[PDB]
Amino acid sequence: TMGGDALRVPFLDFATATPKRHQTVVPGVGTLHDCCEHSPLFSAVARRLLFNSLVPAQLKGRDFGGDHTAKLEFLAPELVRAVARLRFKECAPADVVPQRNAYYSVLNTFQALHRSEAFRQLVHFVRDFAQLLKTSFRASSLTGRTYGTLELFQKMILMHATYFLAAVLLGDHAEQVNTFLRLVFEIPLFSDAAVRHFRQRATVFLVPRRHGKTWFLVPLIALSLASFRGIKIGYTAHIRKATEPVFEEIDACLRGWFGSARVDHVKGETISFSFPDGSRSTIVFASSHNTNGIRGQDFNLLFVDEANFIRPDAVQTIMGFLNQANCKIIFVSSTNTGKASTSFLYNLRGAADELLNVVTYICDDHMPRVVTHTNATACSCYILNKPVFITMDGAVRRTADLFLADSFMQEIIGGQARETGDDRPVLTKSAGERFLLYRPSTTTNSGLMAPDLYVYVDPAFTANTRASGTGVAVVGRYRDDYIIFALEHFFLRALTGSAPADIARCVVHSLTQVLALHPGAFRGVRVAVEGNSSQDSAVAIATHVHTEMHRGPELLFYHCEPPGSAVLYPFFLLNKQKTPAFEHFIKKFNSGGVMASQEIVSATVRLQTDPVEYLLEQLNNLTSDDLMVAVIMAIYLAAQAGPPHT
Amino acid sequence: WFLVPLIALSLASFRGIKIGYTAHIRKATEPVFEEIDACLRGWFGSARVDHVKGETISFSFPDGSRSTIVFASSHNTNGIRGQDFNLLFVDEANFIRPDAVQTIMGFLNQANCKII
Amino acid sequence: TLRDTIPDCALRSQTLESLDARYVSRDGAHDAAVWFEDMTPAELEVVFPTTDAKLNYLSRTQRLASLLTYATPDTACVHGELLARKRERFAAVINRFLDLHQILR
Amino acid sequence: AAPVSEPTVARQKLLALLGQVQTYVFQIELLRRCDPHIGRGKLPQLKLNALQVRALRRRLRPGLEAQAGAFLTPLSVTLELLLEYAWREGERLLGSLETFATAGDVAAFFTETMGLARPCPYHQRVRLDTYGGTVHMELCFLHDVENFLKQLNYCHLITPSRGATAALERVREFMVGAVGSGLIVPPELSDPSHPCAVCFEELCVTANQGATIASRLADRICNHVTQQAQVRLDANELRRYLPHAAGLSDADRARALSVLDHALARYAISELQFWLASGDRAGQTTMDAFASNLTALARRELQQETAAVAVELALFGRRAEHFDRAFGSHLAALDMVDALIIGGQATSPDDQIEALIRACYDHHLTTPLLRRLVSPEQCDEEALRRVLARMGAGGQGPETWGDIATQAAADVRERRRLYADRLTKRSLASLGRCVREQRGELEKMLRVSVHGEVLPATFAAVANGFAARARFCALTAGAGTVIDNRSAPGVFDAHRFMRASLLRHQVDPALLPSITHRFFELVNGPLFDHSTHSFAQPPNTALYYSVENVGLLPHLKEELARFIMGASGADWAVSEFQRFYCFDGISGITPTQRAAWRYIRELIIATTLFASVYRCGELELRRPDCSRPTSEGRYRYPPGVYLTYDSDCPLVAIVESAPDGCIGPRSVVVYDRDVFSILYSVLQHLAPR
Amino acid sequence: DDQIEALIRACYDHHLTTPLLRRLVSPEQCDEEALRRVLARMGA
Amino acid sequence: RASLLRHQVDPALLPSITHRFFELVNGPLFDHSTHSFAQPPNTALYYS
Amino acid sequence: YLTYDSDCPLVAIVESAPDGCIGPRSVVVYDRDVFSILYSVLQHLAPR
Ligand SMILES: [Zn+2]
Ligand SMILES: [Zn+2]
Repeated sequence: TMGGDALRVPFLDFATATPKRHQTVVPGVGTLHDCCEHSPLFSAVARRLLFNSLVPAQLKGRDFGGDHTAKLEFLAPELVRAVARLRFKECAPADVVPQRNAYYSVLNTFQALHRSEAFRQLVHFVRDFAQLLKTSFRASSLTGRTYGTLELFQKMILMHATYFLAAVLLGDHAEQVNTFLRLVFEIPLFSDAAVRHFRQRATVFLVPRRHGKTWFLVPLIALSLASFRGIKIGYTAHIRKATEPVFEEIDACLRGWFGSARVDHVKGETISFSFPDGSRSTIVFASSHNTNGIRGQDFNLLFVDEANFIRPDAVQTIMGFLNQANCKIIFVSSTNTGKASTSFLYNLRGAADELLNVVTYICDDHMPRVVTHTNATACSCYILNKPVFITMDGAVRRTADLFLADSFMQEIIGGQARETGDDRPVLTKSAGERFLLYRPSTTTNSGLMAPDLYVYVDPAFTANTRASGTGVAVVGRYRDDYIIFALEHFFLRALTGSAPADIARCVVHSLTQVLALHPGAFRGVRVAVEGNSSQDSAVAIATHVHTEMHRGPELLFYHCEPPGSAVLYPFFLLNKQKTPAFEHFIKKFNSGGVMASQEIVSATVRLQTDPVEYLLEQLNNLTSDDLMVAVIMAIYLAAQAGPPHT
Repeated sequence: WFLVPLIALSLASFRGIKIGYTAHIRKATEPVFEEIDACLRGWFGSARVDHVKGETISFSFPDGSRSTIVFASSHNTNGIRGQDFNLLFVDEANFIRPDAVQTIMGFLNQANCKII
Repeated sequence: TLRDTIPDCALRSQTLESLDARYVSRDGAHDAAVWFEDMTPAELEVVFPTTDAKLNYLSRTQRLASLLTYATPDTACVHGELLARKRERFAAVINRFLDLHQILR
Repeated sequence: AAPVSEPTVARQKLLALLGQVQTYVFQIELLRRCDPHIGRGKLPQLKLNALQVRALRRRLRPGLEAQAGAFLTPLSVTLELLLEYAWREGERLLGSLETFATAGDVAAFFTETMGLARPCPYHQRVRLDTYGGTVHMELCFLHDVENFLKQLNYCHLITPSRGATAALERVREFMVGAVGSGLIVPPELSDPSHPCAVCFEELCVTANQGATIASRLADRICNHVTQQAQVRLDANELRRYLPHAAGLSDADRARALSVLDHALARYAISELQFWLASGDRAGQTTMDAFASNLTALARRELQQETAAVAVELALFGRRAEHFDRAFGSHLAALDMVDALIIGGQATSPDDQIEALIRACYDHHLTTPLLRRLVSPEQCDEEALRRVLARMGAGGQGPETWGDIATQAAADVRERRRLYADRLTKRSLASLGRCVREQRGELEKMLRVSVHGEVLPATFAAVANGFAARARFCALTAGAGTVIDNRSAPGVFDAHRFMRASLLRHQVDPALLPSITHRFFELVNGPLFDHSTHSFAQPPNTALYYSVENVGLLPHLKEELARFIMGASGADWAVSEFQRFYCFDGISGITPTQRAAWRYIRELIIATTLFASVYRCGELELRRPDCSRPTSEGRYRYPPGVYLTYDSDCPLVAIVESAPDGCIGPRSVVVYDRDVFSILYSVLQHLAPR
Repeated sequence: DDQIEALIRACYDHHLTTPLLRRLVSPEQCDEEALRRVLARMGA
Repeated sequence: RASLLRHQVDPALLPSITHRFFELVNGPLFDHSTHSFAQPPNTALYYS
Repeated sequence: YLTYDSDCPLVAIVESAPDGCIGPRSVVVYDRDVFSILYSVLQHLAPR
C-alpha cells in the first residue's frame, strides 16, 4: 500500500561546495550542482529509480528478481558492504537547516501523488489489466506457455487509451505521470514527442481479419469502467445486431469478476458501473445512432468498432462528437485483406500525419512480404496439415507451390508477382517529395552555378510506340549539387525523312531556351549522344546539333573510340559506366543533392504533366526509361570521368 | 445546464404555477425530464416528486398544495387551456417546431404569460 | 570527527603519486571523508555566471576544438570526413530553408 | 515501515557520489579551457580532487568488480564510466598544468588539454570472436557501439562466453573515452542520421500510414544517443551577476559596474550573397532579414566580449586569455557556416534558431501553410472531417533568337506560376512535413548536444546475458553429485537407445505452435526482451525486434519464421554422438548460425517427444540468461534442462536442485554435450519416484 | 526409401506448374475448395 | 528561480490562471465577482 | 498578498493566527522579489 522503499529514504546530508545560486535539488537525493540537470546520464538514472517505486510488483515483469526490479535497482552484496563504510562529509548547521527543508519538500510532491485517488485509479487500471491478462482473457475471478501476449496493435490501442485517460483525469501531474506510464509499459528512453503522440485524439486503426479484434476491446472496456470514475465510453458499431454480443461479453465478465450489484444494465442501451461512494461511470451506447449521444458530457473515447463500411446516416453524430472538446475517437476498423484497402478510411494517408495505423502483413509491393514475416502471428499459420504426400522439395519451391497469397488467402492477382525475386524501391519517397517541391531559382542565383552545361541525349529511332521516346537532359553543378535545367521526352513523327535532325532540333531548342534564361552564365556546353541504338544515327544527331548551334559558350561533344577503331566518334556508348552512374545518382538524390530548376525548360512535357513530376514517375521505377537514363547520365558526366573535347 | 436548476428551484419554492416547457422534436425533451427529476429528487424527497413519463411533473407541498411543470411539448392538447402557466419556457425557437405555433400564439393570448 | 582530506594534507609542494602513497594508499589511512573541492575559478564565474552560460561556452569551445584538430601524412580518419559531411549537409540544408520560405511568399 | 533495506540507502549514496563526480568532471572540462595562470591558482584544489577520486576507487574497485561479473545495472555502468573518466582526465589536466609554469606558454597548453596534437584517440578493435569465424569490427562513432552491441546480442548463441566478456571490456575502454564524460559529446563521434535501437520501437509503436518501417527509418534523427539540453541564456547576464560576486566585499563591486557601463557606452555577414538566392532582390528578403538578425547577434556578442574584458581588467587587473581568446585569431577567419555551427558564447544556440525563424516567418507569408505549422494536429483533424464527409455521401521552324527566346520566355512564364500555384493550393501535406523535418534537422545541428542514456543501458542489457551464462557455467560445477557425461565410456548404448525410442514417434502437429514459440524464445537474445514484460508480446515480435535492428537480409527471415513450420527423422536429429554443440566444420556468421538453429530445433523437438512418450518427466526447457538476482547473491535456478549455448558443455540438466531454489548439496546435475544422453540420464532419475 | 526419394526429386522440380502441384501436397484443400465452389454455384 | 523555470506551465491549468489574472488586475469599484450571483472575472474586468 | 505597493509589494503571511488577526504568532515576510518570497515560504511551511 505504501509502495516501495525509494520514496521513504532519510536525508543523507553529504556536502556541497557550490554556492546556493547554482545548486539544484534532485528528488530522492540531496542538493547537487546545476550541471547534474543538463546531463541525462544522471537526471535519467536518479529519476527512474524514484518512479520504479510507484510501479507495483505486478508490473515489473515476469522474471525480474524476487524483491526488486533487478534490471534497474541492484547492487552486489560486496558493493553494498563497500559503500556502507563510505562516509560523506557533514553539512554545516546553517546550511543543513534549509537543505533538509528543500529535500523533504521536493519529495512531498511524490508521496502526494502516491495518495491521490485520481492517480490510484490509473494504477489500479493498469495493474488489474496486467494481472487479469496474465491468465489470458477469460472468466477468471481476479483473486509450455501460461501467460497471454498482447500483439503490437493490441498494445498501441491500450497506450492510446491509457495516455489520453491519464492526460484527461490527471492534468496537474502531466509530468509525474508520463515518466510513470513509461516505466509501466516498459517503454523508457522514449523522447517526449513519441509519447505525446499518444495524447492526440482520433487515431484510426486498420486491423486484419480477426487478430483478436473484438476479444481485446471488451476487457479494455470492462477495466476502463470499473477503475476510472466519471467517463462515458461511447461504443458505436455496424448494424446493431452486432452490438448486443458486445453487451453480453462486457457484462458477463464485468459481472463475473465483480459484484452484480454494481453492474447496472438496460437491454439495448447504456451499461453503468457504480462505486461504493456515490459515483458512477457508464459506457452509454451511441449505437442507436438517433439520440442519447448528441449531447456530450464526458465521452472522451467513442469506441467506434467497425468504420470499414460506415453505418448508414450515422456519420452526423460522429462528426458532432468530433466537435466535443475532450473526445478521442479511437475509430477501430477491420480490413481483412478481402479488399486490402478500406478506401473510405485508407485515403486518409494522403494528407495527414500520425493519424492512422495499418496492421498489414504485405507491403505496398507484394514481393517483400518477408519484410513483415517474422511479425505475423504463429497461431494463424494453419495449413492442410500435410507438407507433401511424397516430395523432397526445399522451402522455396514448397512456398511457391503453397503460396496462396502467403496467408491462405486469395489476394489480388497481378502487379507484384508471387516470387519476390529481390524486388525493392530505390529512391526514398521523402527525397522524391523534396525533389518535386524545392526547386532553386537558377535565373536569379546564377552565381551558384558552375560555368558548364552537360547534356545527354538518349535517342529512340522509332515512332508509334511507347518506348520510342527520346530522352534529353541538360544539367549543371549548383553549389556542389546537381540541378536540371531542361528535360525532353520526344516522340518522332512517323515516317519523317529526317529523324536525326528532328531530334537535333528538339535538343537545340531546349539548349537555346536554357542559354537565354541564364545569359553569360555558361562558358561550355558538353553534349553526349548515346549511340547504343545506332552509331550512325547518333553521329547524325551530333552533326545536326553541331551545325544548328553554330548560329560565347563553346560546344563540345563526348567522343568515343569504338573497340578495334582509331576513330573518335561524337557519340557515347553506355556500358560499364551505367552501374557507377546509377549508384552515384541514387546516393546523391536520396541525400537532397539533385534538384530541378524552378524555371526548368520542356517543350515536349508541358501540356499534359509537370516535367519534374513526370521525371519522378520514371525515377520511381528504379529497383520507358529514356528520360531517367538521360538525367542520370547527364549528371554522371557533370560528376567526374575522362575528358570530352571540341 | 442552467434552465433545469432554474425550473427545479422555481417549482419547489413557489406554489401555484405550471411552467410550460416546449422544445423541438420531443426526443430532446425527455433529457430535460431526467435532468430535472434527478436533482429535484436528489436534493429533495421523492415523495413530493410526482412524475409521469413523457408528460407533466408535479411537486407537492406538505399542506395540500401542488405546483407543476406541465409539458406542452406534446403540441396537441393539455396545453391549450391555460390556468397558471405564466412562463412557457420555450427551449429552442431557432427552427420552430412544426405545427406548434398555434398553441404558442394561443398562450400569447393568456393574460399573465411571459413566453421566455 | 571523520576529518576531510583538505585538513589532512596541508602541504602542496610535491607530486600527486607521493601524496597518493602517503595519504590514501597507506594501510593505516583512515579514509573517512568524501568532499570534492570547488575548482571553478572566480575569474571565470564573474564572466560566465550561469551553468547554462558555463555550458554554452563549454560546448562552443568543444566545437571549435573539434574543428581545429581535423582542419606524418595519415589524414585517413573517418572523423574528419564525418565533420566535413555534416558541415556540407548543414550548409545545404540552411540553403534550401531560406529560399523555400522566400518562395512561399 | 521504518526499516529501509541497505540496497536502497546504498543506491542513494551512490547517486549522491555520482552527482559529485559529475560536478567534478564539469569543473575539469572547464579548467581545460581557462587561462593557465588562473588554472594554476586552482592547482591545489585540482590535486586534492584527483586525490579524492583516486581514494574513491580502491574501495568501489572490488565492489564494481564483483558487480561487473554479476548483473550490471545502468547505475554502476555510468558510475564506472565517470569514475574512470575523472581518474583519467584529472591526472591528464594536472600533468598539463604542471608542465606549465616550466615552459610558460599558453598556445601550447591548449594543444595538450584540448587535444589538438593527438592521434585521434577515438578508434578501437572489437574482434567479436564467434564460433567458426572471428569477425572483427572497429568502434569509431557512438552509433558504432549500438550497432556492435546489437550484433553481439543477435550473435549470442554463436559466441563463447569468455570470448564475449573479453570483447566487452574492449567496448568499455572506448566508452570511457567517448561517452565517459556524460556531459558533452564531441561533434566527431555523433552521427544523428543513424537510427538507434529505441527509435526503431518508436516507429513500430507510433502511427504508420502504410509506409513500412524500412522506409520510415530513413527520415529520422533518432534523438536518443544524443540529446539537446535546451540551453537558454539571457541578454544582460554579466550586468545581473556583477553586483553579486563570490568575493569582492570591497566597493570595487561598484567601480567594476562603473567601468562596465562606461565600456558599454564607449559573423561574416558579407558571405550570404554567395548562397543560392531566389525571387526579387529589390525590397525585403529572407536573406536580408537573416543578415539583420545575424548582425544583431554579432553586435550583442561583441558588446558582451568588450564588457567582459573591461570587467576582468577592472576587477583582477589582468585580461585573461581563455581558450576562445588564445585561439581567437581562428574565430576571425571563419566562413559563414563554419562560424554558424560553432560560435555564440554570449548568445545561445537557440538564439540562432530564433534569428532564422524570425527571418523565414513574417506577416506576409500566407494565410494557409502557416497554420499547419503552428498546429499540425488541427490540420489532420480537419483532414479527417473532410474524409468522413466525402465518404458519407507545328511548322515554321525559326533559327534566330527572337523566336526561340520568346517561346522559352512564354514557357517559363507558365511554369514559374505552375509550381507556385502547386506550393499554395496543393502540396500542403508535403510542405508541412518538409519544413518540420528541415527545422528538426537544423535544431539538432545547432543546439548544444550533451549525451543520451542509451549506450550505458544497452551495454548493461547485453553484458548481463553473458555474465549470467558464465555464472551458471561455474555455479553448477560446485554442486552435489555431478554426472558429467562428456566422457563416453559406456554412453553410446544409452544415447542410441533413447534416440531410437524417440525417433519412433511423430511430432504431433497439434503442438507446432507451442514449439515455434519455444524456438523463437530460445533463439532470441537478452537485449530485446519484449516477452517477459508485464504487457508481454509474442516471442516472434521480440525476435523481429532483435533481428531487424541488426540489418538481416530478407532472404534469412523466411529461414527463421518457417524453420519449424515443417516438422520424420529428417531435419529432426542433426547432432552426432557427442557433437551436439560443435561448429568444427562450419565457418562464417550466417552458416554458423543455421547450425545453431538446427541444434536448438533438435533439442526442442526431442524434449517435446520425450515429454510425450515418457510422461514421468516434465522437462521445463529453460535458459540461464533469465533468473535475474534477487536482493543479494541469490539466483535460485529452478529444475529443468538448460541450453547454456556453450560449445564446451552445452546441456546442463538440473533434475533435483533444492526446495528453496539454490544449487547446493542436494542439487544433482548432469553435464552433457548430446541431448539424447541427457534425456536418458533425466529418465534414470525422475522415473523411480 | 532413398529410391523413392530419387524418383520424386526427379519428377517434381520448380518448373512443373503452379496448379497440379498443390493438390498433391494437400489433397484436402482441393476438395474443400471444390465444396466451396459447388455451394457457391448452387446458391445462385 | 532556476528550480521553477525548469517546469512547463501545465497547459491544463491556463483557465485557472487567466481567472486569477483577471481577478488581480480588476479594481475595487466594479466587484461583480463576489456577489451572491457572481459573474466571471473577465466580465467584472470588462465592466471596469 | 500583492499589495500593489512599489515600496514593499509582496507580503507573505505564512502563519498568522488561529482566529485571523495579525499579532504575536503572525510571522510575515516582506519582500520585493517573488522567488525570494517563495523560498522564504518554503523554508517555513516545509518542516511541518
Ligand atoms: Zn579518428
Ligand atoms: Zn533514435
